[PDB]
Amino acid sequence: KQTTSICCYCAVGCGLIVHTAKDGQGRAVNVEGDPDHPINEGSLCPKGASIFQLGENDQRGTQPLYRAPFSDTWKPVTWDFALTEIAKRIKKTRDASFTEKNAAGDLVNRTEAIASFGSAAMDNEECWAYGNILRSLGLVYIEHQARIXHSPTVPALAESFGRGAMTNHWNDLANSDCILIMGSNAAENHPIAFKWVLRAKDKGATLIHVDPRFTRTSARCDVYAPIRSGADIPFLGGLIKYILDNKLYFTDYVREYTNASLIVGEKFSFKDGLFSGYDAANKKYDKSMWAFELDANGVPKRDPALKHPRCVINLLKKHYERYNLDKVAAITGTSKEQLQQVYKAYAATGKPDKAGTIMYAMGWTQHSVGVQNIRAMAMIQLLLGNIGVAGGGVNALRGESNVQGSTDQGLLAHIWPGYNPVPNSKAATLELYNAATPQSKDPMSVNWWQNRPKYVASYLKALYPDEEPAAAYDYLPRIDAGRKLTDYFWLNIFEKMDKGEFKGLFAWGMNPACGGANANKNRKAMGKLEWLVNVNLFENETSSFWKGPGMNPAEIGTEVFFLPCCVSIEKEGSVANSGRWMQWRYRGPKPYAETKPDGDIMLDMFKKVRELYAKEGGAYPAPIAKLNIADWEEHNEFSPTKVAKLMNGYFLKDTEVGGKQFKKGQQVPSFAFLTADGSTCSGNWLHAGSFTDAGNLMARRDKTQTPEQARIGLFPNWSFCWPVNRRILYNRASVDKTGKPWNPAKAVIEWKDGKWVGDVVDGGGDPGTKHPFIMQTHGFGALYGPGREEGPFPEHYEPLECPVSKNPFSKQLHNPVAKAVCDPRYPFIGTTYRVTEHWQTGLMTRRCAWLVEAEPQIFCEISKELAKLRGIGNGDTVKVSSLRGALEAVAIVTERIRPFKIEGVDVHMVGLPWHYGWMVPKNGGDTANLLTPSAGDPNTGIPETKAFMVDVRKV
Amino acid sequence: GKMFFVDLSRCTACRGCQIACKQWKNLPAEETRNTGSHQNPPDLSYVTLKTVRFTEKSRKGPGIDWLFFPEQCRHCVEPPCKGQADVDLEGAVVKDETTGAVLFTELTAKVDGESVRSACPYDIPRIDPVTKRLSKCDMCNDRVQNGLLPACVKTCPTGTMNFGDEQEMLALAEKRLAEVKKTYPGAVLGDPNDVRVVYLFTRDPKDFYEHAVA
Ligand SMILES: Nc1nc2c(c(=O)[nH]1)N[C@H]1C(S)=C(S)[C@@H](COP(=O)(O)OP(=O)(O)OC[C@H]3O[C@@H](n4cnc5c(=O)[nH]c(N)nc54)[C@H](O)[C@@H]3O)O[C@H]1N2
Ligand SMILES: Nc1nc2c(c(=O)[nH]1)N[C@H]1C(S)=C(S)[C@@H](COP(=O)(O)OP(=O)(O)OC[C@H]3O[C@@H](n4cnc5c(=O)[nH]c(N)nc54)[C@H](O)[C@@H]3O)O[C@H]1N2
Ligand code: SF4
Ligand code: SF4
Ligand code: SF4
Ligand code: SF4
Ligand SMILES: [Cl-]
Ligand SMILES: [Cl-]
Ligand SMILES: [Cl-]
Ligand SMILES: [Cl-]
Ligand SMILES: [Cl-]
Ligand SMILES: [S]
Ligand SMILES: [W+6]
Repeated sequence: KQTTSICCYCAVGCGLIVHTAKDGQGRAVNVEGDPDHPINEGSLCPKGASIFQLGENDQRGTQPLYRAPFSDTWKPVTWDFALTEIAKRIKKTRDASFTEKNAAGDLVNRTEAIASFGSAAMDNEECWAYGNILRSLGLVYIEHQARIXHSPTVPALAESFGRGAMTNHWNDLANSDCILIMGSNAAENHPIAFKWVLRAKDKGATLIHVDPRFTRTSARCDVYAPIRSGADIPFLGGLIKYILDNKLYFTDYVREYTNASLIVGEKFSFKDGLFSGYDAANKKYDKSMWAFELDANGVPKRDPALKHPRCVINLLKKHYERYNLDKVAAITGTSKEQLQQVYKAYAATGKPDKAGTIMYAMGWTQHSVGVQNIRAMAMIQLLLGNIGVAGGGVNALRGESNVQGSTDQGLLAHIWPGYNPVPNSKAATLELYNAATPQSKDPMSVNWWQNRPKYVASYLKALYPDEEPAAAYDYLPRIDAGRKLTDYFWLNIFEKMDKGEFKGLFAWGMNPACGGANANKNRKAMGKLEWLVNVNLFENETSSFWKGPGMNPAEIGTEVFFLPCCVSIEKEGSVANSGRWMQWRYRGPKPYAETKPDGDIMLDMFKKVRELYAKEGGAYPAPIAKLNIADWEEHNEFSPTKVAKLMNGYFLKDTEVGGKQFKKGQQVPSFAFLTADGSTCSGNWLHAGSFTDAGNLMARRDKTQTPEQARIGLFPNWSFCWPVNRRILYNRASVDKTGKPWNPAKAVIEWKDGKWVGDVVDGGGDPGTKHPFIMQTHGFGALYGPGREEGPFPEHYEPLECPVSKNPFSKQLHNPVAKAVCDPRYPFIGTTYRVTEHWQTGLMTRRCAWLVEAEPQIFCEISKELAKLRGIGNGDTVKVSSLRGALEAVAIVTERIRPFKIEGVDVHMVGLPWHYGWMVPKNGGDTANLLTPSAGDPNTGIPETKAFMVDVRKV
Repeated sequence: GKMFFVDLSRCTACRGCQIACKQWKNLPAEETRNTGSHQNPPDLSYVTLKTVRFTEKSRKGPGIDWLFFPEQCRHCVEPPCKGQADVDLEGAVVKDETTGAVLFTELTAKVDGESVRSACPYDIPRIDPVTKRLSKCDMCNDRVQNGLLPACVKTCPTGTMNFGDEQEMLALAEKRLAEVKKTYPGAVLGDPNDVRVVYLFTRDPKDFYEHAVA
């Protein structure tokens, strides 16, 4: 029979229909698009369109496999044995490594001897449960995908608007009058997005692609502007100057809804590429030097006439005056002609009745000033009145299907679910933890994070419902206050692993043997583990690192457990897409062979650990024994429905809150009704409202829209988005102080007959009574962003090291708050990127013959100019080499790549796909991460995979 | 009967269509290698009824004209393939009068496959070296009879692929041509009066493929 699902690949979130033999009990026989889904309307890219081949695949794992120390083979074992043995490894390693107090005598209750990677590929209920299992075990080294592509940039949106998320959503692109795609190859990497992009074009939108390469995206845009690697901030700074010089900013929006009018204190300055407060010894700023001038109430002073010399807007004008078209054209390599054309077309959206949107994904924002790149986009959007509006926004495109959700559920070392921070060792009590929230004295500033105590208490009640929150607070592990936060993150986990500091690793739904930069180093590091648990669909380069190229299994002592999980269409649960749409999906076919859903694997593993503790005792058993997993279980299995209900939350006593009376056991209708006093639980405050007494709102397949909703495609009854179904964030900025839309033809909200109609208003209150950015301490869209480590305004610092010696904007060449060799044997700028047909490391898509058929081998894209230099012809076999490794690829010689002129010298770019690996297929090639450095970023602690030095030579 | 209108001015070369054809028919994958192109399979074959052809054309200044051609049987109104097969065996090639589909049956194994391929002005038919059966795009004739879009049409995210009754599709082709011709002055329709798969090309069709038009 017929069931609905949601694609397991990218964060567009396309709907599927799955047909299963034997009335829904047997194998899948067909998987195609859901014609009723509002995002894809039945369309699928080749990845979604081949899900049938992913699931009904005789190369999938069938049962658990064990690799003994020094063995060259797998042994098939039972689940009961594999999970008992893993439980025993976990308990031994935890018992041996558990630290109640750190060296300073502070309570930390952690194990630093186990790390976990993964995963954005798991369901939201699975991600939430997984984090809680790992933290109940005392883990702090908990990371996944989001660190690599999203963490380097999301603080830019939090600084600018108050939240880290994509501001609008996919369907909303169709309302744009100008779409700037920059640091994104959306036609290949978010393909169904082009349904809505091309619909904007149909209605007269200009489509602009700013990219070092001409791609399948570029082919369908009106304007293609080449940019040299790392020259984004110059490009965007020039657009800011253009907007200010030509008076194209939306005055009333800027005056009312941005911090343009705020007065910056006298200690702020910038000279010679350095802001005030620079500590040259420790290479950091004293950001207190960037404070606003506060009034007698502690509130920033304001000059709504925008005349005071220290008004944010006047400081901004002065800052960006250097970014003239000649200097910007010279560093970007974009002709002055093309820059003007792009600036004119984009800046035209400053009109109230026009909207422009910016789409970026990963691009090259990995480096130390990627945050400032995105800051610049946020600032351009605030100057043009494009934040909060239909067809506007900063559309930060999420990568994996559920990376939004995996981040939401705290699978990163610095956060619990719902972006509550992991406590540090000096947060000795729950009261100390809660002491840390900044307050506003501005009656118009909502400053919503003041509610955090309710969310932390309700989280502790979800995990430990029979314990008082202050007591349960002592069950969860803490990081050291004294340590750099990046010490707990992705890159340093690999570094620690290579120094032998981990006994165990969970590679849960990731393939770090191909996905991590400098694969040679990481593959050898994995041999320093005592034990590795890999949970995945297929045997892979990680599960089997011990028989990889140049490895001798007889010399590697690591025990490996491979646990085969089931594909998306074989399980139930939710995934949160890029627009925060939390979409429910159903089981079609039964799990293949003896594969299991992640939730079943982790819950059974944890229950066996709990049994071992009950039988034997061990280190600090309370967090393990008292964890509430009974709320997670139905039919002796993991229950997506029950976990989703707990993540929403329910009342643990009769409660009066928000002027309403609730009964013990009722679902919490929204996070507005959470309490700090133990009356409520909620696994994730962002989920409070997703699963109410009305039922599972994530499972709504209702295209009901009012005329106002339909005109812009909000689809408010199709699934549910956080927060509380606000489809367009910051939507109070889309109206004037009387609540009338700037653009009535594309209204997001409007005040009619005493209520907001359209979207759910982002912040309750009558028109003109509240600042539109309710998550900001001060309530404004931040043009000046004094929380950023590199400064309150973006400034060009060269992210390239090897080909640049001079910065034309200042005497500071590189980021002043951030050891590339630049060996002249590797003269070309290597870069890695995706194609439409493959997924991530290709672990999944290299198993799908139809995708291999289209893109069977690693290739190397080069210009005719580089081919000429090296004697390469199209289709030649080439060796691509770096200081870290070497691989062979097929040459693709194409005019889609052109040389950069950098300081009077042609510098060539070499393009590689990172989708290949030694396991499969035959003659596919190995990972481009053999080539990439692991050196990592001082600021972001984020790897370099978009510009790294290589050679390419004919074989 | 029915017609496809294929607006190549909207194609992102996602190859959803190429994959969706194989998923729906459960066709085998070919052994392929990269020989200096994204294009693969390089050609139609007995097991590949659609492939996306990729052509780069130089343009002065930044970027190229990147031409994408998702090739399939044109379902000719008076099909030459059928004229040739019928000489050997009626029933090898038949016309479905409901949809306009030109359909190859198992009896193609008993006709001169080489001659049938040569008769096709679009060089579409392909022979199985083992069974000698001919294959090509069947218009997803069985989905269409059952009120569904062809697999490659439903999957297309861009509006490139369109399908419907011939009157509706010719009206859309005429209207869309006028609109696209604004941006692409060399835009034309492929043999719109002879075939049921009507391509809008953005320039000389023969730049997309040597057999793009008759
Ligand atoms: N088909 C497919 N889709 C995917 C994935 C996949 O593997 N395959 N992965 C998913 C994931 S996890 C993620 S995070 C996203 C990432 O999605 P994208 O960020 O779109 O991915 P890339 O293709 O790596 O890079 C985008 C573009 O950045 C350009 N670029 C490189 N350097 C610069 C620079 O200095 N400036 C500018 N402006 N552009 C630059 C590259 O030329 C490339 O075209 O994609 C997701 N979608
Ligand atoms: N050089 C270079 N390196 C890169 C990148 C780049 O652009 N260049 N991109 C980076 C980025 S943005 C990312 S996000 C990472 C991705 O790195 P990884 O996440 O390690 O990559 P994959 O493992 O290929 O990602 C898909 C995984 O999800 C698994 N999977 C799918 N469904 C399930 C399920 O239900 N459960 C479980 N347990 N597993 C499941 C698949 O089997 C597969 O292992 O790579 C990073 N690495
Ligand atoms: S990979 Fe992304 S665009 Fe393609 S079908 Fe899946 S969700 Fe849709
Ligand atoms: S395109 Fe060729 S194979 Fe198809 S109907 Fe016409 S003559 Fe026959
Ligand atoms: S109409 Fe059907 S058979 Fe023909 S190319 Fe499309 S999917 Fe394949
Ligand atoms: S699915 Fe549509 S956009 Fe994608 S290659 Fe086929 S015709 Fe072009
Ligand atoms: Cl079956
Ligand atoms: Cl054993
Ligand atoms: Cl329990
Ligand atoms: Cl409906
Ligand atoms: Cl390195
Ligand atoms: S991701
Ligand atoms: W990613």
